[PDB]
Amino acid sequence: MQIFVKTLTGKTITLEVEPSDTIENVKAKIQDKEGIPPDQQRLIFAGKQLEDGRTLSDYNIQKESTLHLVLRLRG
Amino acid sequence: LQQEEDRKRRSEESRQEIEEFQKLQRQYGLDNSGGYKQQQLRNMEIEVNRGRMPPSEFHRRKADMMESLALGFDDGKTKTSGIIEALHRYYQNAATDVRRVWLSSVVDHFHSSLGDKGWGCGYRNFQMLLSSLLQNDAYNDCLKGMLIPCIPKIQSMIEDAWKEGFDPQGASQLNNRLQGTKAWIGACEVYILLTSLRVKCHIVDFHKSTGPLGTHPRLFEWILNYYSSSPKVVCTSKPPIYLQHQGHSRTVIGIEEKKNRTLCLLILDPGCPSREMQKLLKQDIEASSLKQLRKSMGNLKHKQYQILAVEGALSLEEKLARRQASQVFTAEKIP
Repeated sequence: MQIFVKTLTGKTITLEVEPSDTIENVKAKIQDKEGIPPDQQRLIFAGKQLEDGRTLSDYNIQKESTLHLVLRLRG
Repeated sequence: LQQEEDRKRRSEESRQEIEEFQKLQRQYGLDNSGGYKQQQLRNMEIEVNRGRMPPSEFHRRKADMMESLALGFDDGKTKTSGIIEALHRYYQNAATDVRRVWLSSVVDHFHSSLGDKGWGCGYRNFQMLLSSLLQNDAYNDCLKGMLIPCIPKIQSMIEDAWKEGFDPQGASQLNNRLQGTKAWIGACEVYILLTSLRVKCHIVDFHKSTGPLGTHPRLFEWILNYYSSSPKVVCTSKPPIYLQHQGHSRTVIGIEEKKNRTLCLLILDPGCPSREMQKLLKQDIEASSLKQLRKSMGNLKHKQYQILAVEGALSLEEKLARRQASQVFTAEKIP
């Protein structure tokens, strides 16, 4: 299925994923497209930071859902 | 028929996405809704509207603020001096559970004002670190007696580093603009800022916990190695350490080796108000007052910490080498 990943500057990419994909796998797919190492990625959906060992199905991600991608370590 | 159902689903996903996007942009300071000047004035206007501040002084604090912004200088209203010296006296004189303690050089504490409260931590930790460099003769040439810059000036100086060519990826993450924003920053911005001033520094990325129960012993040991090298209390020449975790940053000004051989960091927080730091300047500190500064491994359980440590000065050639290195921005990783 297709989901979107959107940075806080509005840069948006599309990913091909399955519900069984882990968040770790999703970060790898983001690295495949954008070259951003997974350690620099924090994914947010429904106000919660997604955990690496969980799957997209654990979060009710569905077709055309948008994950928000926070980059690097800031505060 | 499902076409309608698909529309309903996409329409709800969109409302959800738009709502969360605006929330996150605001939190991280990237929604381009103004900056320090606006928040100071808006928050002073609230104090007037709440009958807690006469409109005359508002006119005065606004006038002061505008002068400081024009000069680029921090007005010192959130500055507390003397903490290292007070800690020296305490560890020297008071009965403690410390075998040895290593302190940074003199460091001024800076907390956020009404203008940057909620988002200024990275900038305020830069001010604390800079205050140590500015009293250290080793940095006199590359810092030529500059003053502590105000937050908007720090933002301008980070932009200047981006314009020089530092860290284009990080620049793009922050819309290539910090002035007039409330943008959160990190060690990467502080790094290019200091490097652009010919200050030699580096980031160490403690990207996962290294000890039981989610602790970071490698981080504590790194800091011990930074500060240590005979007396019970050692007030070193060394600058403090910028300490980043997700959402907030602080400044490490020392480390205790307890009598039981465990390690305890001494950490300043730009969220601490003046009245709390003043407690440490009272004749004969209260050991209970020192607890807020003391952080053992149990107190540092964020998943990832980055430190930024300063090591001296750079030649122009070395600065330019580091500018180029910053195009593919990496840091030493531990483990």
